[PDB]
This record gives sequence, structure tokens and C-alpha cells, in this order.
Amino acid sequence: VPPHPQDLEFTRLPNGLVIASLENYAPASRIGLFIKAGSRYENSNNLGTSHLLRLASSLTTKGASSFKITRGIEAVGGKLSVTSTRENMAYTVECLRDDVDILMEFLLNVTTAPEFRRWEVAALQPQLRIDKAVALQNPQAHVIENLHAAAYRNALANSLYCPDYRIGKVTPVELHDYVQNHFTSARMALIGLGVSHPVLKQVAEQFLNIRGGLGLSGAKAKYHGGEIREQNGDSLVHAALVAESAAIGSAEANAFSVLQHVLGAGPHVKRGSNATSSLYQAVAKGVHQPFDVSAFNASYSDSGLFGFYTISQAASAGDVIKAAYNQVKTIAQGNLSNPDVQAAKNKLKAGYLMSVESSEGFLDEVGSQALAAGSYTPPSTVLQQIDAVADADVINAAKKFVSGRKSMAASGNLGHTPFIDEL
Amino acid sequence: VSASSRWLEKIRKWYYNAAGFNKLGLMRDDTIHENDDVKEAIRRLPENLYDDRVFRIKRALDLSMRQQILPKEQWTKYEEDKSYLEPYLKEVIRERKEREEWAKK
Amino acid sequence: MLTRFLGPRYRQLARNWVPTAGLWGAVGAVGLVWATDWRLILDWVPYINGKFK
Amino acid sequence: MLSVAARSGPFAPVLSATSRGVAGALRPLVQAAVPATSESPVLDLKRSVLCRESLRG
Repeated sequence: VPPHPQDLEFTRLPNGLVIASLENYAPASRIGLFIKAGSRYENSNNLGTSHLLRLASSLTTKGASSFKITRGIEAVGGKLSVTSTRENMAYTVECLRDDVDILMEFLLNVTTAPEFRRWEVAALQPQLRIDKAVALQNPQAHVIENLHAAAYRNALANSLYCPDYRIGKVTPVELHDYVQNHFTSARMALIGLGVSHPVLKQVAEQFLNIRGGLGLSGAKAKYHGGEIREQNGDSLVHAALVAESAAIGSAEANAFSVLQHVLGAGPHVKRGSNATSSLYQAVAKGVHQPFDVSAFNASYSDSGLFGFYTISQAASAGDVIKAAYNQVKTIAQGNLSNPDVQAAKNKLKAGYLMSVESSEGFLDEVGSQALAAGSYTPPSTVLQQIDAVADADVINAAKKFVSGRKSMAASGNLGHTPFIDEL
Repeated sequence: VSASSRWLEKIRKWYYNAAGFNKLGLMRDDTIHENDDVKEAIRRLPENLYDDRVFRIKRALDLSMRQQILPKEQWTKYEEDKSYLEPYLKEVIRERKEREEWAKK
Repeated sequence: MLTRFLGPRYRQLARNWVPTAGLWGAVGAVGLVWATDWRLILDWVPYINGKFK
Repeated sequence: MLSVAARSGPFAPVLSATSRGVAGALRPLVQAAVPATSESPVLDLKRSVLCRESLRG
């Protein structure tokens, strides 16, 4: 006997806002306001605005000073977090059950009443350079910035970090502008864990009725292609090879997600040869030195990028890439067993379920589901979705990647790294 | 009519003229003693106002040296006295007092 | 200028420091008494009787 | 299955009041530190390694 688990409450308000709650009887509580306001809604005149914005979460509001937001949240031992992706910003707030009220209020002020004071913004500008420096010390961050800048001519080309030329150039007005035209009802979701539906619906009805900005989730990603190359010196070579795939939510994307597990995501066993990983086994056959390879799968509102990512020694780069690429080619040519897909299904299904088992991963999923779909789709039917993917679809996903206009980013000693041209 | 409130204002106008910073082209907020709250509010002023402030003080310290005042026409009129610092300093004290209140509990 | 120093934390801060501030006074007293030879205070001390008549 | 963390791939940054900043999804690593000689960019004007609001009784 545990408690019989409650059900998630869902509501679209007439104004377009979405509310989802689950009373999980947890000792803590989590509230997330998710907004369609990620990096993609920046333009060529205001790049990095949503970065500084992400950094601005405890500046002064009408109704709560900077010092209050900090000391108030710290007094009760809660958190205020902000997570941007290319599509969303997500303001998250954690605390003990008894303290939902003060943190909610803070939440609402940060998101709906930010004052962006001239001198406070001025003082925060240098955090962009530190924030960028701390991320960019993973070779993967620049590779995925560059991969996007090359893939798209457009909105998903924008990076989640602010371009250097913009640091200290983002104006208090640019952020006011970004909020007024992106942090609106129809671009928003208020998700609550360890909270009640009436209370969320109340604050939604009272505080989140904002509308007077943009409409489209698709200001529209024009996929283009090409490559970016960054000579580095840097110990070993990072390379991502990618083609346009499928928009999140569509049936096609699920085939891509299965393809990713046929070929290989991250490891499952601490220090292993990754036996089921068909990409890893393929490179390993003729590369007898330190390397890594994984399938890369990025899904967005109106586009997607599938392919693989490689880490290798400078001189092995081209061999590692060509081996990985040919391995994909064999799956497009038809060489894929039924148990191969069955294992990928199980790897995906299990992985998804594990992805939502904590309240942090749960809230983020319900949030991203609310924005991308306007729905909550239970695990039971997500697993049914996955099951409906046939072997022939996974083959068709590989066929699309092979024959589609590529995109490539890479960094290191590029001396022996190929050029799309030569793939 | 506001007969009392314009004599209680006329004493002020008298005092202002007697204070005589206006003779040296100054504004009331240019003459304030710089403590931490004031130093902060000077810091928070926008470029235009800060620049204008520096010039007035330079021109004041210049005359104060040559032991002069400006021609009468060029003095600051009590009416034309822009209280440009007050809202900045009000905000700094309001911020400090919140700290001092938080330090109490 | 003194209203900022009155509140519950300062009540705790004063109580936390008072056994110490009292013991430093005992140090200062014994210290002053011993140094000047305050036979007024020291006559009533059960071993220090240098005024041995 | 709509989340750029649940489709382990593209980048996500995280900022907070009390907690350290996080980056990204997947992307190799972890199966790149078993084939050794991967020391990683360590501490050259940098944040806290690991993050700590995981404290115990």
C-alpha cells in the first residue's frame, strides 16, 4: 500500500494560456512558467537579448526588490531557476509545500512585472561574458552553436548564448520589448507540482492575462545547410554531421528517435564497449585509439536535425566520420533486423520513463508538452506512439538523412577532417 | 487663493536667494553633501544629467576661485530649479531601509 | 540614527555577547585593583595582606 | 514526448538565484572519458564542479 496516485489536471483557458497541475503529495513543491520565448525569437538587431533576460531573473520588480527576491527565496530555502532552449524559456520555482505562496508571488513579479533598471542592467552585462565562458568550456557547446548557425538561415540559427559583439550592448528597452511581445498568454503555460488546480487557475486568471505581442510559434525555420569549421589546436576533434529531419510531435520524429537508439545514444553500462551501439561497433572495427560517437537528435516546433556526433584524435577524424556515416548508409540500404529495432524501442521507452520519474524532469516534460502540443500526453500512450513505429519507418528515416542536404560543424585540428563535399 | 501657502513659499524663495548658490549657477541638488546614499544616486544618474552636473560644479568652483558670481540674468531661478537627484536618492534610501529592516529580524 | 539597531536579532546579539562583556569587566576590575594596590578592595582578600600590621 | 531534454540532444542552459549554471544534452561524452587521455577544460576562470543542493542528514 502506497497512496493511490492522483491524476493530472489540464485546462486551456479561452485566452490561449495552459494550466497543468498534479497533487503528488510530495513534501516539496515545484511551479514552472514555460514561455515560447527562446533564442529563436531574437532577430539580427537584438541578438543575445534572451540570454541577458535569462540572467536577469532576480533584478528589481514592481512589488519585490532585487534584495527581497534573493533574501525572500533564501529565507525559505527555495530556488528560482531559468532554463532557456532555442524554443522556450522556463521559469522554475522550488520550495517546501507551506511556502508556495511567497515563491509564486516572486515568480509572477520576475515574469510579469520586471522593471529592468538602467544601472542594474549595466551591472549585469559582464555576467554574459562569464556565463558564456563557463558553457563554452565544453567543446560541445560551440559545436552545437555552429551546427545551428550553419543549418538554418534563420531563427534556430541563433545561439542560446549572446554573441560577443553584443555584450554590454543589450539595452533595458530591448528586454522590456522582449517581455511585452513574448511573455503573453497565448505563448505561455503555468505548470504546478505539489499545488492545486484552483490556485493555479486563480493566479492564471488574476495575473497571467497578458496579450499584445507576436502570434506565430513559426516565425519559421528556413533550413539551409553548409558547414562551419573552427581550427583550435585542442587535444581531440569534435564533429557533428546532420540533415533536416522531422518536427516534434509528428509521426516521423518518433521514427528518428528510434533510429537514434538503433545507432546509439549515450552509454548504459559504466565503462563498456557499448555492444548494442551499432555506430560505436562500426567505427571500432577500424579505429584502434580513443574515440566517441553518438547519434544526435534535435527536435523543434517546425524543423529537426538528426545525425551523429564524433569525438576523435585529429588524424582519425575523417576515418571516424566516414565509418559512422557508412553505418547509417547500411540501415538506409535495408540492413536492419527486427530485434535491432525492438531493442531501440526498449532503450527509448525505458529512457523516456526514467526521464520523467523525478519532479524536475516531470515538470519540464509537462511544460514542453503544453507549449509544443497544447496537450498532456500520458506515458502510456507515448509508449503506444513508439510501438507504432515500424522497421520500414526507421529505414525511411535513415534514407532521409543520407540523401538530404547536410549540415556540419567541427572544431580542433581540422587537418584530417572531411568537408561534406568529401563524405 | 492660497494666501498662507504662498507666503510660506515666499519665505522659501527669500531663503533660496539668500543661500546664493544660484549666484554661482548652481542647483540645490548640486550643493548636497556626498555621503554613501548621495554617492550612489550620483552614480545612478543618466549620462545627460551627470554631464550637466559636472559642468555646473566646474563653473561654480571656477567662480568661487576668481571670487566672482554670474551676471544676475544667468542665476538659477527658484522656479527653474530642477530637483533632478531627489527621486534617485529617494530610491537608494528606500532600498537601504529595506536592508536595515531585514537585518533586524 | 539609532532606530536601525533595535530588533529581535540585536536582542539575541546582545545576550550572546554578555557573559563575555561581563568577564572582561571582571578582568578590568581585578586588573585595575591589582595594578594600583587598592587596599580599599584588597583588605577584604583572604591571602593578599601586604598591609600586614 | 516533446522536450529538448527527453529527446537527449540539443542544448539547454540553466541559470539560478542559489544554484550553479548548467548546459546541454547529447552529444558524446561519458563514453569518451572511458577511452582515456580526456583531462577536460578544468578551472581556467570557471564555476563549481558537480553542483550542491544534494546535501544529506
